[PDB]
Amino acid sequence: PSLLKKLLLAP
Amino acid sequence: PESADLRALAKHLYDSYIKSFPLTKAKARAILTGKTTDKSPFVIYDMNSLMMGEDKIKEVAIRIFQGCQFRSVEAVQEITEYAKSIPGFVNLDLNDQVTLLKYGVHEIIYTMLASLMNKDGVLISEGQGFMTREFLKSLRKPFGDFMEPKFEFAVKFNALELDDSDLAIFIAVIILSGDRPGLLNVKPIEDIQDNLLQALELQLKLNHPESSQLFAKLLQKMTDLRQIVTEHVQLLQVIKKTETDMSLHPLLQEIYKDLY
Ligand SMILES: CCc1ccc2ccccc2c1CNC(=O)c1c(OC)cc(O)c2c1OC1=CC(O)=C(C(C)=O)C(=O)[C@]12C
Repeated sequence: PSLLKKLLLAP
Repeated sequence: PESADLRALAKHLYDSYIKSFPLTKAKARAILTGKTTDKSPFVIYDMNSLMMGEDKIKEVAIRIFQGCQFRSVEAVQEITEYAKSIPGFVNLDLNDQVTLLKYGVHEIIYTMLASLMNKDGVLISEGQGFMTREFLKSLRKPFGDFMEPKFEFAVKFNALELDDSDLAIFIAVIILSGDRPGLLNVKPIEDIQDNLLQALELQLKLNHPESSQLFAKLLQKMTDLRQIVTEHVQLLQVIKKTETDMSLHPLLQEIYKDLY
């Protein structure tokens, strides 16, 4: 998991 | 009709842009020119004024650099939110979404930073502060040479006189670049960009009827921004290598890691 992915998945 | 849909897309992007980015170019120029009523920005032009305005907005050079990093991190999050509003973006392979942001965020940061700049300085802290270009350029190396490039670009880019409606589409086109290194599914991205490009062309023809050359110039600016970011990343790897005890934010480290 990456920080960019986490930001992208946050609804 | 097709054109009507392109205008609806342009409006959607503008509305999303306004929701994602607190300080728009319209709000920024209203402050720079001084045609507003709210409290004017505190001016920082030297070491002394910087000390005084800390509440309004390590050695100075490092302190200023860290300040830019904090704003960059906030900016990356705003750009990510905007990207998610571009039709079709969230349906792309998740890893491709990451790749588009990784390679596109700094190009967008340079672009949008220009909105808050003039030949003499840059607005900071949501426009509550104004730091002069001369002050930032006077910073000891390799920090002074890190600030100036953004102003050099801003001066040229601002000469194009784009407004927020133009910028919203321009930014979208940049994010949806099908030629970023490592993308897995190129066609879906190229198809979205082709439509965004049509929307941008119509936007410029209607909004800047007396400047036929604007679209072509903006396409060239997209190309220039890549070389511009390359130099940015390089000057940064130098700082992270020559400046000991330097702290690079995790989000920024992730974006810079393995970047072309
Ligand atoms: C997007 C970040 C970026 C990248 C390159 C730039 C090159 C030239 C000018 C501004 C640049 C900027 C924008 N830079 C800024 O917005 C910026 C700045 O610019 C000099 C100086 C500065 O002092 C600060 C800035 O933003 C800040 C947020 C913080 O959290 C700080 C705290 C509390 O410590 C800061 O220190 C602030 C107030």
